[PDB]
Parts: sequence; structure tokens; C-alpha cells
Amino acid sequence: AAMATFTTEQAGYQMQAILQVIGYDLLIVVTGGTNPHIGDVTTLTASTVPETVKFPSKDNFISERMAKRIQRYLAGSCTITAGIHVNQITKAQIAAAAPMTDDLSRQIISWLQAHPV
Amino acid sequence: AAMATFTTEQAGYQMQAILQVIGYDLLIVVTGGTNPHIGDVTTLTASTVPETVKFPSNFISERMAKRIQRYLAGSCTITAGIHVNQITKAQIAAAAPMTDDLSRQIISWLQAHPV
Ligand SMILES: [Mn+2]
Repeated sequence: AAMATFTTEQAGYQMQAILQVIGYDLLIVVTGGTNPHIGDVTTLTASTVPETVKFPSKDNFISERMAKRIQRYLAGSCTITAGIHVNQITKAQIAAAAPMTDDLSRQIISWLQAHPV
Repeated sequence: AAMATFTTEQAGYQMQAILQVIGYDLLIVVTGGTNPHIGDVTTLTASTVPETVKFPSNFISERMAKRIQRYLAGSCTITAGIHVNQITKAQIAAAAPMTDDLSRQIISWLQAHPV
């Protein structure tokens, strides 16, 4: 109804998006790999450029990529947290972050289309 | 071979996509109606997030880019500008299916003529 979980796994590790709808607004928690955390927070609306806070620890490539993918479908505000970490991550797994972020975005968008906010 | 033209017509007005291949890259020009123009431009590769520019007084170039993004071997630049004088609501509603129709046409051609 107002909450949903999306997963994807490529190159041998999983990333996950937990979506929460509050009124007309979105909260999306993106984690993955061995040690999930909150490394970056991206805020936006459909009309505004996304801003990112980076906490002390490039997780924002994920939170901002997702934001750009879904910006056109936002009925209100959107907050996206990202914290993916893979131990001894490989170049392949690093390359898989963008396709995986796109995959979660497409599930999210398709969810929003089935569940108009 | 390096250029192709696709058309569609629904609700009594036509849209056309002219495709040009330059190296591995694509230029696609979408026009339609009585007054073709360039009102929005979408750029993308298979692996970047498409970016749309809107010129002042944008769904078509953006919508086509998302349709075809996975089939791209290089860069893609899609211009779009359709205009119908006294456009009707059903003609508005027809722009999306016509965009999809051109997209399926374009995907078919790309697979038959692998860049
Ligand atoms: Mn981090």
C-alpha cells in the first residue's frame, strides 16, 4: 500500500531499495553489499535540482543516479539515502552499481505507476 | 544503411522520425503535425541517465530515448518538435502511442542493421 522493497543482484552482490510513501512524499533507502550504511542523502522534487549530503566515511553516484531516474514521477518531495559497501569489491562489481541502480529505479517507477501517490 | 525514415499517423496527424547513424552513434529527428520544430532535445548512451533540454515556448524525445536506450551501441541525440494548430485532446492523447510506434520501428531497424 505505502511501503515496498525492491532487490537486484548483479556481479555477485545484492542492492536493495526500501520505498516508503508519506502523504505525497517519498523516502527511499538504498543499501547493498556486505555492510549497509547511510553514506549520502539526496533530496529533490520534480521541479528542483537534487542536493546531496555526504557523510564522513562515492555512494552518492547511487543516490543521485536514482533521483535523476525517478525525478519525473515525483508527486512531492523525495529523499534518497545510499550506503553500499562490498568487501574487496572488484572492478566488475563496481561497474555493476549503475545497472543495478537503474534496475531498482525501474521497479520503483513501475511500482509508483501501479500505486498512484 | 546509415539513414532511415519512420512514420506513423493516429488521430489524423502524422509524426516522423528520421534516423542517421554516424559511426556508432545515433541522431534521431522527430517532427510532426502542421509545424515541425525542435522544442526539446534528449541525449543519452546505453549506460548514462538521459538528459533532456527544453527550449522555451518535452515528453517526446525523452519518451523515445527511454524506449530505445537499451539498444544503443554508442551515443544518441533525439530532437523533437511536433505542433498541430488547434490540436484536439485526442490528438494530444495520440502523441504517446505514436512515439511508441516510432520507437518500435526504430528498435526493429537497429536490430536488422546492427551499427
Ligand atoms: Mn559509503
